[PDB]
Amino acid sequence: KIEEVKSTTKTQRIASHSHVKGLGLDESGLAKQAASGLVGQENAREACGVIVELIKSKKMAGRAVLLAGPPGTGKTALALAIAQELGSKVPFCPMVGSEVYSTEIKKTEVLMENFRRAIDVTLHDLDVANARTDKLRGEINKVVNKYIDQGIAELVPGVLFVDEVHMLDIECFTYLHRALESSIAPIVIFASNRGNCVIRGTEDITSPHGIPLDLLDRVMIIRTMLYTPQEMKQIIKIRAQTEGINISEEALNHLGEIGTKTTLRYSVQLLTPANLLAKINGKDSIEKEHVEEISELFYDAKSSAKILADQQDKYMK
Amino acid sequence: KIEEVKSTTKTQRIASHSHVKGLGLDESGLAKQAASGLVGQENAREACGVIVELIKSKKMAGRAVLLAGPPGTGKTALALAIAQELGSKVPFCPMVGSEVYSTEIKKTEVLMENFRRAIGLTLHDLDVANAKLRGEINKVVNKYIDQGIAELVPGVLFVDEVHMLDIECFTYLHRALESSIAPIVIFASNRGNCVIRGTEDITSPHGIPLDLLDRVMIIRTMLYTPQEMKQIIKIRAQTEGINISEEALNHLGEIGTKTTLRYSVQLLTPANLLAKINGKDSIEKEHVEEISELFYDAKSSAKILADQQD
Amino acid sequence: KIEEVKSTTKTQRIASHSHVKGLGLDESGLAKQAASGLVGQENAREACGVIVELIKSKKMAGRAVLLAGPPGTGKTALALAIAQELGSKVPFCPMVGSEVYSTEIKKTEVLMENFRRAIGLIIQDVTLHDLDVANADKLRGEINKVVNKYIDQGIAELVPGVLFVDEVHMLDIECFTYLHRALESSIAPIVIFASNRGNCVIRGTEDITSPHGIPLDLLDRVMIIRTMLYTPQEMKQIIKIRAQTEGINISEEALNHLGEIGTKTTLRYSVQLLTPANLLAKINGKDSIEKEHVEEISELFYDAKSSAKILADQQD
Amino acid sequence: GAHSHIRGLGLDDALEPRQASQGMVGQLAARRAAGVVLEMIREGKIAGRAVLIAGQPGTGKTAIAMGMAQALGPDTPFTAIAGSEIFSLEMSKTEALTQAFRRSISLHEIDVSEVREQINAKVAEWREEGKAEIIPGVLFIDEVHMLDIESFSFLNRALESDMAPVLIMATNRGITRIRGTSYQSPHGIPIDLLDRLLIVSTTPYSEKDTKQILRIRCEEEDVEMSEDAYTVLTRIGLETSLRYAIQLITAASLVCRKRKGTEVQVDDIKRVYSLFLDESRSTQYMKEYQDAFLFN
Amino acid sequence: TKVPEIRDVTRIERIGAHSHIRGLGLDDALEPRQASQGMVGQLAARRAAGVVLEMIREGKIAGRAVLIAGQPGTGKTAIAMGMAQALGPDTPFTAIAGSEIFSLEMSKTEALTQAFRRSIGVRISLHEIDVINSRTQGFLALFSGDTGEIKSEVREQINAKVAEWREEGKAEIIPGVLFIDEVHMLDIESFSFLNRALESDMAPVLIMATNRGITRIRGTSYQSPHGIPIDLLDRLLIVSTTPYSEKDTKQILRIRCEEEDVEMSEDAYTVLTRIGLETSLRYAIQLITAASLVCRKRKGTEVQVDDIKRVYSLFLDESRSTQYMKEYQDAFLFN
Amino acid sequence: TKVPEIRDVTRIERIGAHSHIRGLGLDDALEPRQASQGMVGQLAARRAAGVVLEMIREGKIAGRAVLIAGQPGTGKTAIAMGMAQALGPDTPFTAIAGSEIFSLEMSKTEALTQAFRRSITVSLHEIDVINSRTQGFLALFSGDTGEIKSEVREQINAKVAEWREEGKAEIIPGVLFIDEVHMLDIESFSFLNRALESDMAPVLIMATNRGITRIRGTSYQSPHGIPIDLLDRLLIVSTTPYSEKDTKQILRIRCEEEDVEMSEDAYTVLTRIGLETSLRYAIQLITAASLVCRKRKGTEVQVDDIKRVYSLFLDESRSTQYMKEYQDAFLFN
Ligand SMILES: Nc1ncnc2c1ncn2[C@@H]1O[C@H](COP(=O)(O)OP(=O)(O)O)[C@@H](O)[C@H]1O
Ligand SMILES: Nc1ncnc2c1ncn2[C@@H]1O[C@H](COP(=O)(O)OP(=O)(O)O)[C@@H](O)[C@H]1O
Ligand SMILES: Nc1ncnc2c1ncn2[C@@H]1O[C@H](COP(=O)(O)OP(=O)(O)O)[C@@H](O)[C@H]1O
Ligand SMILES: Nc1ncnc2c1ncn2[C@@H]1O[C@H](COP(=O)(O)OP(=O)(O)O)[C@@H](O)[C@H]1O
Ligand SMILES: Nc1ncnc2c1ncn2[C@@H]1O[C@H](COP(=O)(O)OP(=O)(O)O)[C@@H](O)[C@H]1O
Repeated sequence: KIEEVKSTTKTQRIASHSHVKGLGLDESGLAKQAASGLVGQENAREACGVIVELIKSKKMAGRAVLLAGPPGTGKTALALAIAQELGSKVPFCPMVGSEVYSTEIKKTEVLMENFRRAIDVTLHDLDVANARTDKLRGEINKVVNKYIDQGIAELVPGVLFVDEVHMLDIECFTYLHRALESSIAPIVIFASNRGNCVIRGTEDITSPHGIPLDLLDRVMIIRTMLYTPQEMKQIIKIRAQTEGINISEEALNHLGEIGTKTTLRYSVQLLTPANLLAKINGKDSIEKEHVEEISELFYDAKSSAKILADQQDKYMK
Repeated sequence: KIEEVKSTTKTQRIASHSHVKGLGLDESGLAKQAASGLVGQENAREACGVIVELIKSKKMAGRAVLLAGPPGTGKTALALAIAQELGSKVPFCPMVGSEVYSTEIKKTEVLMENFRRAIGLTLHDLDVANAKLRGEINKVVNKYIDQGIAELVPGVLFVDEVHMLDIECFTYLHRALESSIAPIVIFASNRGNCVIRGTEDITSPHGIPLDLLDRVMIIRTMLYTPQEMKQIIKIRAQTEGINISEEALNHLGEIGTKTTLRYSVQLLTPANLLAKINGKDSIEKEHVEEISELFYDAKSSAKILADQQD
Repeated sequence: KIEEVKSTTKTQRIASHSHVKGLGLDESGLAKQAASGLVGQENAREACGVIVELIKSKKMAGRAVLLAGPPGTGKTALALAIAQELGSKVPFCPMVGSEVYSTEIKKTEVLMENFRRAIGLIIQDVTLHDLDVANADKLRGEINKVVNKYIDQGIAELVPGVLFVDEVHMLDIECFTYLHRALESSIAPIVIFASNRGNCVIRGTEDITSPHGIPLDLLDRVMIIRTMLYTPQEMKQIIKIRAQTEGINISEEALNHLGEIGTKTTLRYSVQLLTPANLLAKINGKDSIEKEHVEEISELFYDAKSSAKILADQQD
Repeated sequence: GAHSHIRGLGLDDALEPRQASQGMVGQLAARRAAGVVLEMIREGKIAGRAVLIAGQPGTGKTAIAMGMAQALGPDTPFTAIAGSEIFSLEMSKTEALTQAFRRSISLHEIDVSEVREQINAKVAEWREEGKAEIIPGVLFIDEVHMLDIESFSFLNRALESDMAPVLIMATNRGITRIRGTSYQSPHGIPIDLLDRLLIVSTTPYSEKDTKQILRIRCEEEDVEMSEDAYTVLTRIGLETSLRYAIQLITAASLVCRKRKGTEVQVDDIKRVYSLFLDESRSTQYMKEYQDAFLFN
Repeated sequence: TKVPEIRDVTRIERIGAHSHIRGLGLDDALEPRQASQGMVGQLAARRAAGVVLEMIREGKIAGRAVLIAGQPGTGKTAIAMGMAQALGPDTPFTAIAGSEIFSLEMSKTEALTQAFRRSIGVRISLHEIDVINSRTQGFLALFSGDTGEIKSEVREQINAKVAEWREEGKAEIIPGVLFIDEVHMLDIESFSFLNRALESDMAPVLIMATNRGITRIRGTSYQSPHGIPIDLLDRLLIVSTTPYSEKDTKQILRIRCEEEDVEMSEDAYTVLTRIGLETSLRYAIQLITAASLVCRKRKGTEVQVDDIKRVYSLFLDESRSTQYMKEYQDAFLFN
Repeated sequence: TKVPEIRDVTRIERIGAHSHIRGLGLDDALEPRQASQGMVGQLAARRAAGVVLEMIREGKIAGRAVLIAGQPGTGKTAIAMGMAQALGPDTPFTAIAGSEIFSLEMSKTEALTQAFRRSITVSLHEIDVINSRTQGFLALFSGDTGEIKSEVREQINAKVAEWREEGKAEIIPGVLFIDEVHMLDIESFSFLNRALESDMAPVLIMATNRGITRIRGTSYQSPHGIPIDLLDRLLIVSTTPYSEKDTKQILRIRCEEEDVEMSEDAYTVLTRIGLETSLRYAIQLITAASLVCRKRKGTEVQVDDIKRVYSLFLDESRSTQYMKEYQDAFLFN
């Protein structure tokens, strides 16, 4: 009855991918070096150019995509640019794998309210006005089915991104697999950065990517590679000019050699507290004196445990 | 009120023992070679003769029989010969130890309806004709025994795979055994030292606690010789209308020594139907060389699966 | 509405500590050799003289006392000696850490009924659990409406006692949170722990080793006192005092043999062999005990350290 | 799904496979051994027993039992559920397997908690009338080594019924730990059920047998392929799997269509091979990466 | 209201073997004489119970308990049976093992209260009053196969009933004797129930038996002597029973023949004693009933060495049997 | 309806050793002057708390949190306590531990929402001691515990929703301090992600002294016991252990806050125990060392009243080293 429930979206999740406009492809099907926001990664960007064809030509019945690569090589950006290729604000609901371990709400409702967040109006957008629950969705599904049989509202399939997939237990993989065999279901792109792992809940079954073998043979795997130190700076250069942060050339190359020791999500995270430190000294941009100062105040997670473990032996005798 | 509830018996467990009619012992208490179905097992069939006389003389007050032997060596065929010798039409219910783990029936109920499958007048068939309700049948079975129109007879309970029962079921097997009405409980194990299920730090012989092991008499069953396994399969060919040749049993005893005895009896009915497709009558040596290649067992399949995959 | 419910406080725990009168200190705070029943253990008795001053000077806001030492050294006799130095029969409630694991009773209803034993009130001393047995959360709430009305008029007075908690490595991590929350509220009693271990796993986490089995957020509010083992020239004096409290005459050569047992075993095992060495002495027609009696009971009955050796050595 | 070309096991009356019949190509032994069971069902002797089909995945383990329904009477039900399909959140292990036996009899279409108790009371005397008869099912279970003995003891219960369908199980694992206990057993099955069922073993495909299936499935998804493309596609069929070599069929029917060729050449199969990986290379790559990161 | 006449509901099959002992076998000065009142040996462990019998008489067992530490097969139950006879003409006795509290019909607090209810004797035991006023039972295999429920309010009805009969002088109460066999099966949610039940005045005296050394305490992960918590081991009196000799083994088997009215030859006693030194004493007693049945089959009622060398091969013992499956499975671990 | 007058439920004794911390003590160009508002030393970590103080004000901290990883006894709280003072003269600051959320009077949701409402004048949880249920009586009603229903929590969340634009009601997001972050399992780590999506949630400071450890709740290992989906949104400040000159200055402020005049001989021996054993033990001795001087009537703690209380009360390093020796001799035969 109410159809202006305009925005109810987790903006802070996809705030870091504001510059991703498209996949950046040619009409023949080839990838360019730098186009529509993305830079490099020519193999996985061409592979997503086939997935957007099998989605449109009605050939993705039952299949899914697993983006398997190291952490910090843009698995979220290639799964966000795959949503702008469908065209005109197709939804996108990212979630981590450890989100379903909530105590106050059951596991079967967290993964269900994420499926109704991906299917302009989303299906979970209509489910927050009518609250002011399983018994409510019987009549809300009815009226949108009433609208399409009338012939007004068109139904679109979204993109549903599950990162950190090895923490999903066996009782939730079966709930996904019962939904992949529907007709209106979205594409259920996974992400994993691990090899052979133990399925959570069986304690003896070693499986590829933490995924059961029932779902694994309905899965197309795309590999994302690491970044060169040349193409690493072009990622930080786009993120510096999208946020309004001027940066010197001699200081950008020092921020691009930090990302060859840590992940790339540590270098882009240092754009804000180095720029606000450069507002204290009364400058507009950041220099090598500022980036070298932040790198001695803030530590990455892997090199912060190495500080404590190398003092753990000397503190306890 | 209703006393014609004639038959409700799981007759697939005792369908492969349609030839055992008794223990087959003489008057003085020795064992013959081949009588009443039983073949071989001399030091185990005379042991079950003393169990039979210990029940009728009422000197089995709080004891049980444990048959410890390798699988394929007659642990069920001896436990049916006790139920056949100890009176006619005495009930018998062979259960497996992995049957108390259901998902809709509590272990109190799935063990209680197994005791009352053994006590005949059975106590279980009275509780299915009108279907607590069971307490109503108590006054019904009260009036039958004291008027003299019906007798009360206990049977035989056979618990196969006793190493898979947990510590809660053993105490229920120990309390309900110590009445003057409870049937004899025959165990069956083929393991040595195991861990009692439910304690996971304490090892005991045969997977059985020391409360129910120092009041239980053990009877050992030995393996089978290749001139005795040519006598067991000769009876199963006779009691099923399956003609067979001499050079077939010569090969069917060789597959018996390799895997077990219970697998060789399985290979009769598919080998007969392979001989009825070609339009023959008797199982020649081509069929037993064929069915032993088309089908497998639980050992040669698992060994050929671990190697081919790896 | 009653205040004469005199009989409480079960005496089977404190039956073996009737000779304890107090710490027995001078006016300068130095220890005596033998005073008020207590004999020896001078260094851990002066430290309790410091702690008993901190309760009166109100500087013990949110702290506790550990007592680390080998068993058979008297960490329960010391904690009883500072629950009598406060003044005029203040209460005392000892326990064992594995008593919060009852079947029907909830884990907090062993700790809540233990805290109400160590809070005391023509005026005589009763406790908050003393009133609970008389009238019987709703039955425990209406008792608090009686006592808070009394302090508003000026008759009753609340005093804190001593809650001795032994075997602290058996309390799980869901019970130390209660012991951290209801320790520093307004008038909670002095909580004294006890342990005889080193690095023990906190029960309920299975990965986090910790000193004495205690969470690290609680151990930094704890003053640790060490009780030492005894020497046989004063270990005889401990068994000499326990004989006069029960009325048992004994010889000189008996205590020199019983003192040798108290060094091979605990001290409490040598106090175990005082009543069944006297009951056998009356059968032989001897009022006083000779050496042959305590040699005979030390050969009949065994301790838990020596009896575990016999069943293990004869099994293989 | 990908078993739509099978219309039977492809046997004559003398029970010898002719190696190319009714969609089935290859599987010389197991298609013959499933003809013996087809006689044992018709003679009414399979009661108390079941079939187990051991072998690798990718080896006809679904299509053999699928062909065993159409080699039976002309309209016979078939339920192919996986092993870990019952471990759901909307239903427990006594709800899912109850709907499996109610499906292959269909009675579950007549059902769609005590609705199962009224229809069996309804069809009690409706069966004695004779207007619509009953038929048995060919109920399948894939990957049975993920079940536990709270469900294995249900299978012994449900097989007692006279209207029960012939159970057909499947696995690909050797001596495993039983789910729910602490003993090793063959095929993840307790020993009360291993001593009463027929075990069939399937051997993996050859070079010639794999090419005939890839030729069939191209004609079912109407793609014109080149001859040199086939001899390089079956070479992926022997090294990696068959479910991945069947996956480059559609995904290389778009690369040729995008460049307007209308015939899948050898270059396109050697292009989609470098885009979409498989589980043998992807698991190898992160293992090769996380070891190098572990060193320094 | 009217239940003194439904006196006794007992288990005759648990305590049916140790009925040849009437007393403990001690003099007036607490020294055994090696053959008296059923007892045959263990002179050190039979006069240490004389000190325990004094402390129950004088009133000093309140707060302690008894532990009997010995092998399986050297008479741990027969020593505690002597304390039941020597404490009066009728003192109750209950031989409940450790692994009988793990029942699926009642919890671990309803199976330990009834062991503390059977061992409180009142004169005109306390548990027999409760079993009759609850419901009507004690019937054939249907009531044994089924069960009943015990309402918790009936227990305080009768505990307050005897609280008015005792001080009148008509009813006299007597503390019994409780036996807990195999104490290394009790967990810490039951060891903290025995500490909360010995606090009363009308509580019985606890006697425990174990055959384990340093065993992990059940319920936690710390190892202690006997599998007993430390708050309980510092109150126990531990007695140690030794294995029997050859002179004591024939003397016990000589007593157990008149109880099962068998006449045995003087050659068969020498071979029944050698089995009692090889497997156990409980196994050699078990062969006696199964040896005379073979002799009554052969007409002449006198067991020679022929029968004892016959039923030794028919019925195995529980130690020799477990080798034959291990030696079979050792050939099964090899290919 | 009428609860502004009952706003006084503040922890005074637990956070009462950090009484001399009146801010970070920084200049206008972020440079510590080695002595400012009581804070002494820690030059590297105090500058990094100034940069975090910037990103809170402009509003760059939305979707981010702070983690302080260092050795125990190195001022992990005094840096996180001064950040409450430098951000404003009245900011709420609750310093609950990690093991204080595993209780039996509530769940892990009612014990973590109780921290997220205690750090948002009065705190927002302070309304729920009067507008929820009537308590505040004597000691056993602190031992007993009642619950605050969720329906009470939507009465107050809808009450102040229209008072925000009224002007008289102003909101101040404080700072929550979750000490010992590795004790929390991921049944509650997915509750910090739910509450940091709000528009009024405070800044979340945590602390740990553990290296690569195991995530409690699962079987995987991650740095600092924090899941890797939340480690990629943290600012990690590290502390450096004190020296022999910083430790002499810390106890001189604490003796001033406890009015005990000690000699300069006693100050160099109290940092000798502080360099060797611990820092939270050296300040623990100061009360129990003065009480012995008062009984000998000097009102000036000498060096003998330090070496007496050093022998009476032990520390955590010696109380387990001695029981290790006794359990070794007990093991020997
Ligand atoms: N090809 C790319 N084009 C533009 N930005 C990229 C690209 N790859 C990575 N990034 C940047 O790096 C970050 C990668 O995010 P995410 O996918 O979560 O890392 P990971 O790949 O480790 O999962 C994003 O913030 C994104 O802006
Ligand atoms: N200083 C002392 N004076 C007199 N008796 C003592 C003294 N110290 C210990 N005891 C006695 O020694 C026994 C040991 O008590 P305790 O140290 O609590 O041992 P545990 O901690 O092992 O239970 C107590 O019964 C007590 O009576
Ligand atoms: N003998 C065969 N003849 C024809 N097609 C086969 C044969 N074996 C397997 N296939 C095909 O291979 C694919 C594998 O299906 P499935 O039987 O599920 O694989 P698996 O062998 O792993 O069980 C199916 O599409 C099936 O059509
Ligand atoms: N000193 C003894 N006097 C009489 N009988 C004994 C003696 N020692 C052992 N027995 C006999 O040994 C058997 C063992 O009984 P019990 O004590 O229950 O077993 P265990 O010795 O294994 O604890 C009993 O039947 C008992 O008659
Ligand atoms: N740099 C510092 N400035 C001021 N006080 C400090 C400093 N470092 C430590 N302290 C003092 O030391 C004590 C340590 O407190 P806390 O930080 O909780 O210990 P930890 O370092 O183990 O977390 C506090 O009382 C604090 O006042």
